[PDB]
Amino acid sequence: APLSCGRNGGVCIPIRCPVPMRQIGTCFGRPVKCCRSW
Repeated sequence: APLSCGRNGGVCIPIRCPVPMRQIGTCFGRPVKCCRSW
């Protein structure tokens, strides 16, 4: 689905998750991902 990160509750960062933030889901499919500290 588009956007995504709603159920996960995180931000949609493209490319890869920037540390120390950890990935917590995906966004727009596989191009963007969800990233959160907790």
